[PDB]
Amino acid sequence: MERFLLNSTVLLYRLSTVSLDEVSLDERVESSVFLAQYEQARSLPDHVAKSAWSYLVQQIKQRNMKLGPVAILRLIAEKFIKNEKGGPKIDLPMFSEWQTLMSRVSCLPIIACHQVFNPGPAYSFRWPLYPYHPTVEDYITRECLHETHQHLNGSTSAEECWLDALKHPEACLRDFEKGWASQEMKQLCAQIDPSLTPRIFKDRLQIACNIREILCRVAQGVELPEWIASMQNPQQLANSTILHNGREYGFATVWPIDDKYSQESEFCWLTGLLEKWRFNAPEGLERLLWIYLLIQNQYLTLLVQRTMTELREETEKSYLSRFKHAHGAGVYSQVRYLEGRFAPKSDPNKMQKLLFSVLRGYWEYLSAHMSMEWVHEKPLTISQVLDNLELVEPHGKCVELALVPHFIKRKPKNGEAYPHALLFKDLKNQAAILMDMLKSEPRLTGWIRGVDAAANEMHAPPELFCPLFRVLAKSGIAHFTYHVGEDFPHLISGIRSIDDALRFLPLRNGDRLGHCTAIGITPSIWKRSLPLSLSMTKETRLLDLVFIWRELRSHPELLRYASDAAIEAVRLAHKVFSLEEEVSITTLDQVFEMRGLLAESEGLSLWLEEYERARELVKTTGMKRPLKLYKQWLTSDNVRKQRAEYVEVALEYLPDEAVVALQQAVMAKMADRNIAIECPPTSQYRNVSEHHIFRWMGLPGEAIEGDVPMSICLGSDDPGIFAADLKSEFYHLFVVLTRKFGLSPADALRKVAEVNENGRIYRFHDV
Amino acid sequence: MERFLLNSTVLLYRLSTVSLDEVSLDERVESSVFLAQYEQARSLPDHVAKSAWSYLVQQIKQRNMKLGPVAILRLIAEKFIKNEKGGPKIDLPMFSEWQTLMSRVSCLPIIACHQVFNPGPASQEYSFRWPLYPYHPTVEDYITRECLHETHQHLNGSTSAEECWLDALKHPEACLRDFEKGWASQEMKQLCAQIDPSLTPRIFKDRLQIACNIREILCRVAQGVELPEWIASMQNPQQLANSTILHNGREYGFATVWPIDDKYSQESEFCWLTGLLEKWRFNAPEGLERLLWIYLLIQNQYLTLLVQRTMTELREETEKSYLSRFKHAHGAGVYSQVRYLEGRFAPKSDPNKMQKLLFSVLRGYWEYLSAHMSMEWVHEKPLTISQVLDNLELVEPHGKCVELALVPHFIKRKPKNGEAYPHALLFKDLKNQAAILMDMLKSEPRLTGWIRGVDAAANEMHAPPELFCPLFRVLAKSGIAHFTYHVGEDFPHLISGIRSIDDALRFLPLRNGDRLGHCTAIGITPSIWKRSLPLSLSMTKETRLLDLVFIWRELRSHPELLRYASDAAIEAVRLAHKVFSLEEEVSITTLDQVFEMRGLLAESEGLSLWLEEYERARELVKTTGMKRPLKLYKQWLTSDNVRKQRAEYVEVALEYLPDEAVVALQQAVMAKMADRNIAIECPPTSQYRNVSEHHIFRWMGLPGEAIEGDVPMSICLGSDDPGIFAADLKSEFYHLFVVLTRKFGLSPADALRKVAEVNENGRIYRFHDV
Ligand SMILES: [Zn+2]
Ligand SMILES: [Zn+2]
Repeated sequence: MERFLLNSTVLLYRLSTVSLDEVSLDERVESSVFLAQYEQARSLPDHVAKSAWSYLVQQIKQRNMKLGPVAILRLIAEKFIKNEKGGPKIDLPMFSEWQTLMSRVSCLPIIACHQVFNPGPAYSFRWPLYPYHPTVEDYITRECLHETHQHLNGSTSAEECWLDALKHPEACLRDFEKGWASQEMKQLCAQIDPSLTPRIFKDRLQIACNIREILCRVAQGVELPEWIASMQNPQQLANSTILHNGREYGFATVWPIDDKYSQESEFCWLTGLLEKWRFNAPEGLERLLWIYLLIQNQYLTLLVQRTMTELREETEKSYLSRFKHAHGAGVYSQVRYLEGRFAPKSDPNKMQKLLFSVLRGYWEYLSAHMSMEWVHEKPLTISQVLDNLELVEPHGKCVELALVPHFIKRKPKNGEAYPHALLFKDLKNQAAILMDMLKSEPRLTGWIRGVDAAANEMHAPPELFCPLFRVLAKSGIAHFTYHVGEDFPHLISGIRSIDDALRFLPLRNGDRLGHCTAIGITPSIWKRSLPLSLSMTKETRLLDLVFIWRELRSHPELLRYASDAAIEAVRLAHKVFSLEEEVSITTLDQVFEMRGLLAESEGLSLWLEEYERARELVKTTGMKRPLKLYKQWLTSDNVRKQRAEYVEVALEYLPDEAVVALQQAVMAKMADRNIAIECPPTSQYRNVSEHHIFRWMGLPGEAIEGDVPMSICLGSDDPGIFAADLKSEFYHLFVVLTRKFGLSPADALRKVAEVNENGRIYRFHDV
Repeated sequence: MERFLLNSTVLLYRLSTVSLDEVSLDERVESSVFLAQYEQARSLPDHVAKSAWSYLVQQIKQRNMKLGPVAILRLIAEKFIKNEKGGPKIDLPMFSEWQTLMSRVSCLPIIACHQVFNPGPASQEYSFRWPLYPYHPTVEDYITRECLHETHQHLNGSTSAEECWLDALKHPEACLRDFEKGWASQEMKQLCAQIDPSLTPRIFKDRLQIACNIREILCRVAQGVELPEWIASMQNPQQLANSTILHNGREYGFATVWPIDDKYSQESEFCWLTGLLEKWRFNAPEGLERLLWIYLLIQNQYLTLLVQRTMTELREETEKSYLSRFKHAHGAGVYSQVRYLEGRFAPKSDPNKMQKLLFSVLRGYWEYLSAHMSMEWVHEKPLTISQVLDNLELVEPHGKCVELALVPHFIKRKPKNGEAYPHALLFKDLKNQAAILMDMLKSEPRLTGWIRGVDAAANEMHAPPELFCPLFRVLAKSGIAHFTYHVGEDFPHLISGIRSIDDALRFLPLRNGDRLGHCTAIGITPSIWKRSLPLSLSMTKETRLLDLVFIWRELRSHPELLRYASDAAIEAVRLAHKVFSLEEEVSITTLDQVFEMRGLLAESEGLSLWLEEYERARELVKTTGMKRPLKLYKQWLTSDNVRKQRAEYVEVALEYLPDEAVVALQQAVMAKMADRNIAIECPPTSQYRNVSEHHIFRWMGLPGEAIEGDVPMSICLGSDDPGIFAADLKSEFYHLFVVLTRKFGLSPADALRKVAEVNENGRIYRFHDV
């Protein structure tokens, strides 16, 4: 119940609107807590919450504390954090609950409270907090961890974004406004905080900054400036100055550290504040701290559930911190092979800019861990940085960087020559910039290893990126990645998407796909709160039917489903194409195997190959009707409208057995082509023990009879947590395996280590 | 996605605040739909909702309809309702979804839309009937042959929540009075905030008035009467919050003439809605369609609030609500669908009010019987309970009509801040109510043939079963056969619920053939009981100590659970050490002795018909060896320190006992229940995603749901669904049949056998006079 006192819209609104001298707010903190719990965790049976709150008040009163941030943080810290061996650590039995808490609350206040009220032996702040197990620590020391999936909030944890926003409040406000005009965002803001708006966003950021300044004053114990008396209502802090009597006083003060917005500075200030408030605290200032914590947690929730603030990460600072953080606190790095994913810029200048920043941050990180003749002691250009980096040997002391540009897929627009024409364009320009960079500096092929296409699945199919990936392969880009199976209108649709990626993308031996959740999630736990009928687009429906037919043709036990899929596919094609003649499932298959062709090749230097790739097709005398049908599929306005049309499909359209058969067919294809799956920990899972990673790892009770191993790799990407790490996810998997599956530490370590080593085996780094 | 357009706080607020001539509200209906879906069904993965809404707009546009109540109702009706055999029915494959929908939307508009846009043969004059059932010849034949038996009907009075809407419209100021007197209560403020944040009594009143005014206006257009002139002044739905509209200087009332004498009846509502939809068959004015939308939204919001929850109930103290109850329990045929009906009512603390309620119930029953049999009735117009009983003595149990068995409640309330012993004032109020009941039974001995049972319902945690034992014993002697007591419904822990059921068994005077209640604690599995629960649950120290003692008692003899028994004993001794502030040593044996005396009346000897249990403690105080248990129990009852420690809270791990141990405790309680031949009334009800996970199937012994060491327990049926509008015993019977046939693969015959066994348990364990 402690999380609802640190993350609550109702509590924030109430505390920020009433005066600072109101006193006696217990009734209201309690009511707001129940509202927050109903809004967030609805399934609590309405009396467990009452009892938990009663126990919380009982603990506070017995320990002679007041309901407030200090007491809540103390309780959380005593319950989760200790001291063991080196620095604070989390209980092994409590790590899962700690992760769930981290999805709502920031860890820095809790660690400050632990350092104040239960310090270890007579610490530099480090996030996140890990558990301790000698087997896991020895394995990490010996083999190190390998990162293959880091693309969530840029590549930094959401917790430094709070301080970045406080540093650039007007950049953050600019981004929020430019994106609040977007519907997606209005809906998200309403779902988190109904009455948010950009104006209260700005006011909350300013209130947080002013509260931070005031509480820094009391943390240092400096004289409580006089204008504090005029401060009566927290809304007064929404502004850059306070008016006491005629005068306008600023909230700024002096800070010890040069960077006052750094997490070290935040930790120092919080530790000092809690040390001064060890025994008690003023009610008003404690409420100010409460409001600051609530604002921070609300901002982090909004951020995790989501260009410019990202542009501000285009210096050799965010990347240097990234590499220093991937490296542990020891001499030898915790992370050996790091894949760094960045959005490619449409401006050659901005692209050169981003890449110079990344490479120079990496070089500085290396210079802080090895001493050598660096040629250019102060590199200024990518060429100089590469001259520096050529001297670095893969000894294994530090991280080894492999850069992977993204490709963001956007939804098709109202009017274009063919679907995703403008998107394919923008991708073309980005790829052109990348290829010109690789040309003008061939050595950049040793650091740019891979083109990943992330973003929403439904916005662009895999077949759209095939020409781009082929051209990049020739421009010198080894290894390809493509997000598949993450979000799908239907499980069959996701499995079909993975199969299309396999049979259309130029994935070679050792390449990695992505999440591939559609072939890991079971049909049993995929339809748990879903409506009995799901609506999809006609194009996806037809492609799914064709895929079902293709995969269940040879299955003696599923021939009925294959035949029904064929019949439905022919029918749906009959309207989608407005065909008068008869089209068989065979010719439908022929039509849909040509999706990998470039649209503007021959049916609508390095690009020449796939400009003429269609000529072979148009040469084959028997490929008439597939060709004309595909041209209708691409250009015909009627066919495009019918493609965007929607149709309903039953949830049990195919039985669990048939869905598992399709999943296992895709599994077999993946194993045959030796394609790995980067699986980070992520809606339908109540508990982490239901995650499909365990099915893939082959745990008894989770693996299905006809499953095939698939070379799972690890990735540090948790959509809804603050301050996550590769070590954190490794420890989470270890804890789940040891406690929920009963595996011994050695067996659990073997299972997690196999995935981790898959990261190294299927790394994109230059050998 | 159609439910979010008929039940949505955001949509209601938006539609009721913007002007009636705004036009083009699709963007906003869509946004509000997504907000409503996030608030209600959060687990939809944020794109299934987008796609469903896109398909909905596609259907509306293709069928040339406008986004509005008419289109939504038409879609729902085509999707769920048909015509088969007699009247409209629901698909067998669609009945589960229809029930889930009924938890949010009222069925009357949908049935009106079905009757308008897809009527059955024009030979069966359709009279509106709720609820809509599926059709299966096996189930219908079974119902015709054996009839259905009701053993649990105490939820919203005893009527469906859907007639309460019209009752509120009939008595808006009674409903407003109740809402205000109860909005001062915290429980209620929290509930109102959780349903509609900015509800307040004032907007409650305004919404009721808006609904009434919209009903009047739409009745005018349903009859097609001249659209009175003041409609032009009506520009903003908030104008309808008031009893009159001001056009130019004048104040015009919204009332009009209605065909039927009772304009607030469900027949009148159905007629008006059918006429309105017939007139709007092809199109509708945007403003009036929005008024209908607002009316539907207000009705659904009110029903949601009502189902999730004295005076409006007092207004059910005439021989009308009970007559309708009996007519509804009786089907539309000559022979009643329901054979043995148990009627549960709250006993009044005023002898006048109690006589009043009972005369109303008995006279309603007599009128219902008079409408189905012709006989010499002695008093053609009974005025007193004696005359009604003279009438009813002539009725033979032929089986044509319902047979009534009345069961007074006993509402348990939380203990108050200061009293002699816990629940002293509650035990008092129960004492006065029981005294009134006994004086009634005296002054009319024939009332023992109609008052058969004293049930104690209400919240479990507010009063333990041991508090009602003296009351039940005294009532048993006053002539009250059969006893009932709600147990296992809500518990801080599963062990606590199982312990509560065991305490009810070993303390209440439950004889052979008695029924307990829900008893969910011994039906819900430990696997699906901890699914969204925190790893630590906090309880009171008294419950913790009693649970530890119960664990020890039940796992003493279990060779595989001796470790858990020993740990429970040790923890019990420890917790007793502070709770009692004891300096000496107290063993688990003497703790058991202390806690077996909870059935004693507090004010017997340690603090006419009551004489027996006033002296029941004398035997205890006579036993020379019962010293330390007695003094310890006296400390437990009176000591302020012990009472504060009892109210204290302590945390218990969710996996304090393994699933195996919890199942062992459940099966021990099962064996006790089977040995004492105590039945369980199980109505359909938080941790179940789908109905197939309900514990009724475990009790019925379905493969995959029953556990190895389970014991059959004589489950009876009850029509009590906490979160549905317009539910029935037939509806629940059909729901069980559908689940058994579709989700468990059982043939119609096997499913009918399984449901029929529970239904027949209702008759076997009936409280009716033989
Ligand atoms: Zn990803
Ligand atoms: Zn009940």
